[PDB]
Amino acid sequence: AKKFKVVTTFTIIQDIAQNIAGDVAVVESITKPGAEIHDYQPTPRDIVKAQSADLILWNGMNLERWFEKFFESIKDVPSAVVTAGITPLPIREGPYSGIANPHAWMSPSNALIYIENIRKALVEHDPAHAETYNRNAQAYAEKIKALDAPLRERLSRIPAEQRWLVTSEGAFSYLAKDYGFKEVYLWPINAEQQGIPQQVRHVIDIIRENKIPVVFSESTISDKPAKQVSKETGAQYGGVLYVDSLSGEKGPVPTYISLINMTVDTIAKGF
Ligand SMILES: [Mn+2]
Repeated sequence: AKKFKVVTTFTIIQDIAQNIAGDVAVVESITKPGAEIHDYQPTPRDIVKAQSADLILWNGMNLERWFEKFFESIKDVPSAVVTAGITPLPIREGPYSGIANPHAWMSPSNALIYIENIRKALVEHDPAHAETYNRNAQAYAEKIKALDAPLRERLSRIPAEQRWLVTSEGAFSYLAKDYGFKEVYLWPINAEQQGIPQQVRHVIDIIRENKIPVVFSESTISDKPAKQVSKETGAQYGGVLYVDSLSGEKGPVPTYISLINMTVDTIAKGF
């Protein structure tokens, strides 16, 4: 009858978890493709959705500023933080300085740890399907491991000194560390905040000093500040990167694997 039901806070976890669950459990996301996840405002239908689940997955590292208050309205549903065991990179400036940068999934090696935490959660709370979860997790982990070589090859045309990654949110720190990029951003983490117009001038100084050819925005936030930066520098606007959300199932970024590939592909294109 009713399959084991998993509810996640946002879409990236949904797709990783669904790959481990296979045909044996149904995984749904509270947030919709394209929606901003950091300061999402849960509605009454989200409570019913989360309350209907057998297990709730969230990122932690205070990604979902809304989750803990929301979860107080949910009774008798176990939850698991899928970043357990990941060493955080701290936010480097702004009013959230020193807090964990929550975007750990942009490192494919960190995704192996996401996968293991989700597998553990599913095996524990749905032990009747532990064998399917264990098989699916190991197969999906191998798919993630197979990304490292093509990803580095795709970025290999860009010499080390020119590997500057200029984005809107500083959401790519884990990806940048993995593939040897230095990061510049217009704001360190999505939030309601001051300091963005002045950071735009500092970034402009950095674009000129280092001859950076391309700046990017992201799929859940406005492209306007990055487009402005491109106008008042030489650098071209390299388009939209994906980090905080997948696209819809027929859009360009329907899976976690496609999010990593398309973000790296768009970066490489921009150079
Ligand atoms: Mn973000």
